[PDB]
Amino acid sequence: MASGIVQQQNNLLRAIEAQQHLLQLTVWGIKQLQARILSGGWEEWDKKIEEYTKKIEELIKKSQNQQIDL
Amino acid sequence: MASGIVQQQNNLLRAIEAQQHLLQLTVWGIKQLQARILGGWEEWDKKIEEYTKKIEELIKKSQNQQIDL
Amino acid sequence: PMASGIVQQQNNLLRAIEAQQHLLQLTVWGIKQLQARILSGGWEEWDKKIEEYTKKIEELIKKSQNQQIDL
Repeated sequence: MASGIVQQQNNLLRAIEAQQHLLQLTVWGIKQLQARILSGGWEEWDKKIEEYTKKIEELIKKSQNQQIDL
Repeated sequence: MASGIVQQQNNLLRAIEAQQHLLQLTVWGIKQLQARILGGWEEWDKKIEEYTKKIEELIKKSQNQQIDL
Repeated sequence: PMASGIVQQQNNLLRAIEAQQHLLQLTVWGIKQLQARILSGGWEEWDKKIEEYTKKIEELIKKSQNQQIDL
């Protein structure tokens, strides 16, 4: 039971990690399309993207560190 | 250590919350680019809202139960 | 801290991840639709990598489902 729960936590984190890598790709796609515009809130959007990207990366790192905190 | 397992459940949830914020930022980005146009987009709005409502419900459920732990 | 409580919540986290995955696939649809308007380069490789990780997380989701049943 205890090992199964831990194993499930490990599985969930990996799904989250894979979700994030999948998020990184979607962000690239939007920024690539936005770069075509030569002629509106993107500068604030850019900062929020950087904001939550870092926050997620820390939470993933924190989750990884928790695996050895027993 | 069952003090870490509760903590790890909290960590995953927070990561999920933050990834939901990032997802919503991507939705805004798509809608911005889409607004520069002029099928699908009306239905796309409906399904974006639908699953956003579904995620927000599951997060609330997970948050409350995180406290019961 | 009942073990059934953690297991219960792990089910929700999994359901949340599954729902967020469906939301993400809806965003991929939106991007590809806008990208299709380009007639002028990363996008062929972008498709390959969206494809690669979509399958990868789906494996992890399926693996999480079968673990959830073993709990």
